[PDB]
Amino acid sequence: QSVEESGGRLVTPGTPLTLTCTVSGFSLSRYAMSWVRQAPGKGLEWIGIIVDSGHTAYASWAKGRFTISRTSTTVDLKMTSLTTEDTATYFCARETGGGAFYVFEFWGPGTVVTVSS
Amino acid sequence: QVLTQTPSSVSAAVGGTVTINCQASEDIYDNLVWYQQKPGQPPKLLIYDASTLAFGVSSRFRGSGSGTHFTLTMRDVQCDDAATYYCQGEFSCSSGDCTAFGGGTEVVVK
Amino acid sequence: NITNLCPFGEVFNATRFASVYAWNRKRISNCVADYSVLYNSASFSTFKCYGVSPTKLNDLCFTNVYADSFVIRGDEVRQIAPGQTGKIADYNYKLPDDFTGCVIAWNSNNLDSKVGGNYNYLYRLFRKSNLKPFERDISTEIYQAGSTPCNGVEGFNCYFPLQSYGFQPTNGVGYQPYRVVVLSFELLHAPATVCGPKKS
Ligand SMILES: *[C@@H]1O[C@H](CO)[C@@H](O[C@@H]2O[C@H](CO)[C@@H](O)[C@H](O)[C@H]2NC(C)=O)[C@H](O)[C@H]1NC(C)=O
Ligand SMILES: *[C@@H]1O[C@H](CO)[C@@H](O)[C@H](O)[C@H]1NC(C)=O
Repeated sequence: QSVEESGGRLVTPGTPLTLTCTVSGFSLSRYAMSWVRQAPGKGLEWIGIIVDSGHTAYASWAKGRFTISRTSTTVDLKMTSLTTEDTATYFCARETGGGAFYVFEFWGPGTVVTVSS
Repeated sequence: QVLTQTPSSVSAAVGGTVTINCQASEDIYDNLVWYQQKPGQPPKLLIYDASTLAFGVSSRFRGSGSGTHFTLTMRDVQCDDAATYYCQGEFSCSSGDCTAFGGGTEVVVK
Repeated sequence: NITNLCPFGEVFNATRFASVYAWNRKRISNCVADYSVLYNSASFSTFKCYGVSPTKLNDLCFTNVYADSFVIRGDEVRQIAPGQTGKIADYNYKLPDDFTGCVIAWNSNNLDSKVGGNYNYLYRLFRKSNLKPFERDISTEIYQAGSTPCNGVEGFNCYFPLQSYGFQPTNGVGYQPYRVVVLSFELLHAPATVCGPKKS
């Protein structure tokens, strides 16, 4: 079970960017992937989660500008209208087993998305 | 909906013990987990259900508590335990926002 | 020629389960009970009994059988046991210390949970005193915590006793809805009628 993701880029505010997290070594339709982020030197933050069936949930502080889509092997996330405080590091986390959500036992190496001019 | 960790920073000698407290703004039964994040590395799952040790972790880390007050204490902290720890727990759904993370605490060993 | 096989299909899997605060009680009597199918069924998450072991349930023969059904949160199943203190145990469904019988529960996330949130399940948060075992409360009088005569006018410090479950598919196992059916057996000064199917 190895989880990796990529897509970190330098973009101006207000430009959409896509991060794709690729699974490896297991069946996606059985475990739920989630996205978390942390600012440089600050605490963790939660972004959203997508259950195995396909239903998705988000976070209130995000206000609903993110979108998590599922497919064969690409648990991607897309943002719209980025601000200058979104410079952070993002991870995609796997689960332990069936159900028992929000355990986050497998993590990707991490990617950094920076917003500047 | 709000998670609080105290104290923010704490230090102890190698042959010593320290306590970490993480309180929840709502009743969450025993659904709470801990993580350890070394600088620059992804967090590792230490304890889930607040009293069960994860696979491959040492037995010098123990957790307890139920309801709204939880406590994690490390016994005989080595120099390899210098990292930051976070607590996470479910929080119903519609009522709130599924899951939130705590502020985290920093541990340094002399 | 074994006859009058006792159905249990209208009780174990119906199309409408009652709320926990108004748990439905259906009497089972004049039945040729067969618990072998219940034991051998692999769809039940928890099936463990007090007083009578599940192995020999087909032998001891009882005068009457009472079955109660309700739907509760996934984690709160632990509170349905003799001598247990909790929230639903103290306010919704209280079991006696010497309870005889057992409970059968299984996950029901595929029917009782909706994307927009199933809001047809309730559970009481407030009442004056702990209720004695095997009691049902239905009245919706407002649990007052202020000084004034609340008169039921909803507002501040006149708290509503009943709140709803936000059953949604995105929550964890500990929050998924569960359908719980408890079988209670008793013996009293009457001929025994409800018991096993013998064999031949
Ligand atoms: C409702 O419950 C009854 C048991 O009380 C189920 O009957 C058995 O179901 C299992 C699994 O579906 C079968 O393997 C058995 O063969 C059934 N019994 C008989 C005598 O055939 C019934 O299936 C349940 N309803 C539904 C829709 O599954
Ligand atoms: C009992 O079952 C046998 C099985 O073949 C049948 O022949 C017989 O008619 C049945 N008896 C009654 C009374 O139904």
